[PDB]
Amino acid sequence: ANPYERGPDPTESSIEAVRGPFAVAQTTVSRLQADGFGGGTIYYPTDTSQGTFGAVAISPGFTAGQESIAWLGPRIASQGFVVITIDTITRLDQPDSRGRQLQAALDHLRTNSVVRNRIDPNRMAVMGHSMGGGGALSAAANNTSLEAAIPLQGWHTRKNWSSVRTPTLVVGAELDTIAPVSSHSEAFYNSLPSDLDKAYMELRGASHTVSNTPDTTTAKYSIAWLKRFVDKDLRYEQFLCPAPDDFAISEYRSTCPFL
Repeated sequence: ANPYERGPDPTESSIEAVRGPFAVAQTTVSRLQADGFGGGTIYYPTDTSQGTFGAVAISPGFTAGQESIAWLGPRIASQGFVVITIDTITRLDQPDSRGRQLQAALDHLRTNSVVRNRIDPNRMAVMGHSMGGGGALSAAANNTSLEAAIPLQGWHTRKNWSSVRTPTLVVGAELDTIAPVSSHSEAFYNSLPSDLDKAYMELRGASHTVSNTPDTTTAKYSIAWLKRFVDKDLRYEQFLCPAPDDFAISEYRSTCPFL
């Protein structure tokens, strides 16, 4: 058996859920307490009876606060993850700095008494929007032990990601004019190793700012990806392979099967 499985057997509806199977609580990390990032909020399951959980750090993009990604916090954590949504040190931080801050936010979780006994420190992931998604890729390139990476409309000047060894779901917005998929998202996907477990999911009609308010497609497939790779949870392969059928996805590419 897989000792990392948490929660009831899934369905498409369970991964679409705004509130997942786990009740969640939250704790604030002040800027002063946050070594190497701008503070944040940690969302976590309060039920400890199924074991420890993997951890996820999420960064906003250029000019943006934690509030632009906050909705992902409880929506993902309630599926069985400890999730920290960060503020960056400054609103103008670039992608590589954001990648350092994502790693610093994960590292913080190991030290914070409210959650350190709730995490499996070996099973961690990074996500982010815009330059924060560039940051997620940078963090993965710097730490091949990360179990998943999910850039959402990622922006980066670095286009070649051949050194990444972390399963990566690249979420593009079809009509993105800030981080256009042809030169950002889908170029990143194409330069990830061909033998990596990876997928490219393009959101039909979406603008760059799609991740700044709730988007069910983004949440459901982020949850499925995190389950499949952070928890090695084979119950979630069904949602990723073969390609998802949602209208909201204009294009899907992957290295399925991952099994």
